Amino acid sequence: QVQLQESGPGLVKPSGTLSLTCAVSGGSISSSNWWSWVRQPPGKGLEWIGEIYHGGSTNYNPSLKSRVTISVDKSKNQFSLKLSSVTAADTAVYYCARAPPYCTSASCPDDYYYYYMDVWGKGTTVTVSGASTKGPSVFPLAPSSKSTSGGTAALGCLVKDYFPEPVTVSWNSGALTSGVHTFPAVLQSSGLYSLSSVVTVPSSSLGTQTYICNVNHKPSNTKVDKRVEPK
Amino acid sequence: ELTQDPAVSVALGQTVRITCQGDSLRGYYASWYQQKPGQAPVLVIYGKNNRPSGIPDRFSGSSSGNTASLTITGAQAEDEADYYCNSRDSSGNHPVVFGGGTKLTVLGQPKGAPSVTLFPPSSEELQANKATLVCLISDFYPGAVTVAWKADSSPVKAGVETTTPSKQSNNKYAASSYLSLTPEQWKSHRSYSCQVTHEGSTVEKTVAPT
Repeated sequence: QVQLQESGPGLVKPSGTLSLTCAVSGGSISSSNWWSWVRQPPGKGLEWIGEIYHGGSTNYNPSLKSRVTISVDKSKNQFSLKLSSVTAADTAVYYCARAPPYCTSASCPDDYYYYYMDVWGKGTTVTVSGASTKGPSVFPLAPSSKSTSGGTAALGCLVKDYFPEPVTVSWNSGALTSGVHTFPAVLQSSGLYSLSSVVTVPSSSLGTQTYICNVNHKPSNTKVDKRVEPK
Repeated sequence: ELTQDPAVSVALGQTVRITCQGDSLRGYYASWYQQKPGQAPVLVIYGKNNRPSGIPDRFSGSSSGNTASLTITGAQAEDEADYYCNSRDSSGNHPVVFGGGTKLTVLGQPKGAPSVTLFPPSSEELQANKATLVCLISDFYPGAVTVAWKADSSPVKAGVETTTPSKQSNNKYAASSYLSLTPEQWKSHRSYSCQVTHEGSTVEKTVAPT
């Protein structure tokens, strides 16, 4: 029941060093497992970065070998990735993952230790840019009669003018997920992003239940909990 | 290296085979990964033909020589996704190699009209001396839409920003369009409208300062 969570800086300057951490829960790093990294550039396919064993042994993608270092920390129960001399090509979503012990070479006595990655993290978005980071301004999208349709009503949160991607939004600290729809952001003319998140709710619950959108913009270390109330 | 078709279609309830071809598959037990938009990859087949516990039995795998295959029997709507094959190369220290990916379109899904909600600028934003109209568009299929804006009954194109559609979890599509105004423009007008055109029909919502 291993679960993995990535943690990284969001923005990294050109020629700088990317640094990422993966926290391991529901399992121990001090076990036969290949703790691994994979990335996914926007709109493209998956690319293996490397893997590490808890004793220290690593294997890297030969096209990243000269820039990548993967490390493990048994006390904190986490492993990590460093990618130096980053450029725009290194802009991608970075996933940590777990691979069981494997033996794929033809010199292996056993052939049933297949190689695969069964557990994946949620991924973390890294952007390589000389522009500066900017946190969002959050505004409530209040419910009213012109957002109510029959027994259903809409309310939401507007998240304006942030950089870089991404922003994630939850409602009532995770205690509300039915009816939640966070829309993909728009890239405005200024180079900044904006998105909205909306929840459809029974219109008899307007004014009888509290609605709070939890906006997180990790690249600027900004969280905003916004109270949404009827007009 | 490791080649697969980038695009493959299948009709609902029918069977589809997704192939992966390359010299690294010789003597190797491939694995296969499913990815939906906005989500991490999920292992669907490992060791040539084994399924993890949570994967439906309609997924299966095979391989011979340099070619491996993922088969979905009686494909369902929730199988619409990108699929990647995986191997480790037989040279060097055996680095991991991903196929380029196959996008699986599942045909015969129900069309849908767009659901349009239009929000006026919030009191808080106006008091911050800005004004944004927010037109939220969801649950349309296919995912092609155009959006026009009206000030009273006149067209307005200044200050419009509109996303490209994105795939929802129910395989329908979503989009949004923002109209930027000044607070004095918003409070003095009669109304503002968002017009959403989809498959020959138009949905228009209207809000007014009050």
